[PDB]
Amino acid sequence: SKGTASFGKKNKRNTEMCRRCGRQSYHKQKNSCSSCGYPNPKMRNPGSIKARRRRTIGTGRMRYMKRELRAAKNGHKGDPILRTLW
Amino acid sequence: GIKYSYEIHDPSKAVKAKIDNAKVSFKKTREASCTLRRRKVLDAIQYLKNVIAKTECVPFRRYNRGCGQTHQARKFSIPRREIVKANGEKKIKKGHVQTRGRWPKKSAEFLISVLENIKENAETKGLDPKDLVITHVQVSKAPKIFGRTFRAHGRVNPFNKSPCHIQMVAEVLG
RNA sequence: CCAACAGGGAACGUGAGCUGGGUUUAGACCGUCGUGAGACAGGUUAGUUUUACCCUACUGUGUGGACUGUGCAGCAGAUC
RNA sequence: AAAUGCCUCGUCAUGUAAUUAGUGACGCGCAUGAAUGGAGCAACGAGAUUCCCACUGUCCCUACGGCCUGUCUUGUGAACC
RNA sequence: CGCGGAAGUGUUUUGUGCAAGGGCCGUAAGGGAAGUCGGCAAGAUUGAUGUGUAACUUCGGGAGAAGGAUUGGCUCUAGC
RNA sequence: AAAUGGAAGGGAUUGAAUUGCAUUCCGAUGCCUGCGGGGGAGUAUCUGAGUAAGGGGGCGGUAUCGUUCUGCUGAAGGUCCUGCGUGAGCGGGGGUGGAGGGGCGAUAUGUGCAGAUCUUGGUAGCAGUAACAAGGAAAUGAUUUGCGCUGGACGAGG
RNA sequence: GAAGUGUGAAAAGGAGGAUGAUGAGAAAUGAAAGUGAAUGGAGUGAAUGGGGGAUGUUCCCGCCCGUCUUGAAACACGGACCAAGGAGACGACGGCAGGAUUGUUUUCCGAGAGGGGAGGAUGCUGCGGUCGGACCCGAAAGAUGGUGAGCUAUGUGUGU
RNA sequence: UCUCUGUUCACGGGAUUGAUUGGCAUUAGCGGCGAUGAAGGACGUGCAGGAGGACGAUAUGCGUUGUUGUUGUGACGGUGUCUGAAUUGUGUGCGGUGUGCACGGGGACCCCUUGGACUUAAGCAUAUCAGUAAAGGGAGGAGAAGAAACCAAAUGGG
Ligand SMILES: [Zn+2]
Repeated sequence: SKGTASFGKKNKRNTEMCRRCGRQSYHKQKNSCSSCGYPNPKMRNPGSIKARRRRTIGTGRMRYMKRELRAAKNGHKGDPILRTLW
Repeated sequence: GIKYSYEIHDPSKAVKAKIDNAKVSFKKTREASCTLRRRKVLDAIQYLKNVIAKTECVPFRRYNRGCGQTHQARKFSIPRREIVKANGEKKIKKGHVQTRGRWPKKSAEFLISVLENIKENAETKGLDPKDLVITHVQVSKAPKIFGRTFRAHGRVNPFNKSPCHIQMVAEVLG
């Protein structure tokens, strides 16, 4: 009875949503995410060659880094009001 | 859509009707129509209503492997003939006794719909629906529609439908 | 007991006909052999038998009166 | 001559009309034997064996009957090769 | 528990009437394991209450040993 | 003296299955003789089977530079009919189609398919077959009657 | 860890059927496998092919290809059918052949100690050799770095 | 009628021809993130809205300046929920209780540490693959190196 009949017992859930990366891979009995490695301060080394291009710089929105790149083409002049103090 | 394969000469005396992608079995519908040509339009509607009541049968001639036998099918037998001078020489041709028939009854409702459209198109052109003769019937294959079914040992196989197209032309043989 | 209880062939006729006692992987016991893992045509016990709806063959059935002739094929009684 | 004996269906007795089976007795035992445990069966066993009573379609030799399938209709409509 | 009933809940209204062969069952003259590797399968015993119970034995058991008998309905009597 | 009914190849044959003969006849892509085509050879000629393998001459895909042409008065592709070539292949005619397409010399190659239990896509036969469904009824069906046994709450999971 | 691009110059317009309108055109092109309708011919022989003749047949010849093998029609293996894709190209170093330009070319023997005059160079194309994924497709394994006790096994806390 | 085979019209499927706001390669420049809160994640924002894209409670966009009268747009500046190194923390410098700095992201190329086996030797153990792959720590537009306790044996180089 290790086949069909054993599948009817699988109603416990070991994981929850991770608060760093958002996958269903934060193991609650272990206190550890298997994707990103939270709560270690550094992020985990990816497990495959393709895994590196699914979550990196550029696969999200880049809300601040785009702005900074437009400012470095013009010498980083800031708000025209505050320019008197500087 | 689908075009007619019949060339209608003298278009003042003819009537036409169609159905594309009809949700009915192609093989059963093609047998039910194989005795309709050269019948009167009103006698082909009564013949298809007796098929639903099971007092006349449809002869099964091409797609008929392992069909039931019945006494109503002997009305479509081919008689023994004499074929004189094939190429200057006389020969003899035995007959065939039919023996196989059935009563489809969902193909018969679809063919009654097409025959009713031809009867209401003759009114607009003002000609007598008791003088129409069927001169053309054709049943063709339409594209498949996909489905599935479950087999033992965790397997899946195809489980599909086979629809068809239907055309008709009727004429006054004055 | 009987008249008598002859000998053989047909993929050592015949497992999508059956049965599975012999043989019979994976469990186990004994004897002998080997330091050992193990060995023995030595003995013992427990051990899944799948699928025809196709072609042909064969059995019937169908392939359009009444009374008959005559060709072909089959073939039966044996023993006390 | 035992789940251990090659020769081997060992030899004698007993159960049968008839016993390569079973049980009792014999022993130079290819290769029985003492915690490698020997001898030993009260109680317990879906363990392995042989016989007796009872009982029966297991068989002599098959018959008749029930329900669901198959045979016949409509709908839905695969696969192996 | 089994063999039957409530409560609550679920349910349709123009297929045939039953060849052979299957799956699950019932009844069988006379014989009674001759069947088969092998009593496999089926049949048989079965509740309760008097009666009557062997060898052996670790004295506790064996034992519900084995073997024999009685049983419905109705109308009353006796005990607490 | 052997196991399905069977073999001078068969029907047959008293010499049409034995022996000895030749004065006749039939019979190859072999031989002789007249033309045609290829390859050698010192140019009056001689000589052609072929697996594994090696050499010579040709046909075809896509582009470049390099020259020389054609298409809306209808190109390529596709389909039917027809000419030329031993062949690989190359032309013309009539429909369809609605925008581009070639010749010749050198040069660059992801350069020619029937097979690999080849890869991906589409489609047959098997076959209207196997399998599954058709639940008790009453012209009507908020009414009458027949059958089955889970029925009601909390958690996990959705 | 996929599969999927196209009405037309213009929406000028369709989308059950029939009757129609617009447009240069009903509207990208539209092969094979396979099928329906009509009409001509043939058949009860498995079919298909070559020669020779003819609006089907009549005479002769003809077993299914590819492959491994001494040897295949094989009771040897792969192959139901059609389209498209699908395998000796490229780099380095050396040799030889054919071809191009130029030619006033050469550091020898011997372990050493010692001894001592005798047409190539630089490109281009092809073939043979070696190492490179190395003509194409195919193991049982080995190592480095990570994931799992929601099935199942044992211990322990708290309930039924 | 059925089976096989001619012809014409209609299906079925998506090959072929021609296009292309996509891919691929070589070359020249640049190599511009973070406690002044990054990269990444979650949830929200349009009068009538799902996906995508865009945006942050100043939310389907605001200000200045140029070009426009438009479904308007270019160049620059401001804002940016709740999270995440995520820190009201831990270590440490200077002061003497004030004020700094480090942490994470990325890692093709560079510096330091650690360190295989497949494979070749027609077997295999030293050897080879190779101090290479994988792993870890630390930097930049490059890094590392660098001004002889050198090379040599000449009429010496630097
Ligand atoms: Zn995470």
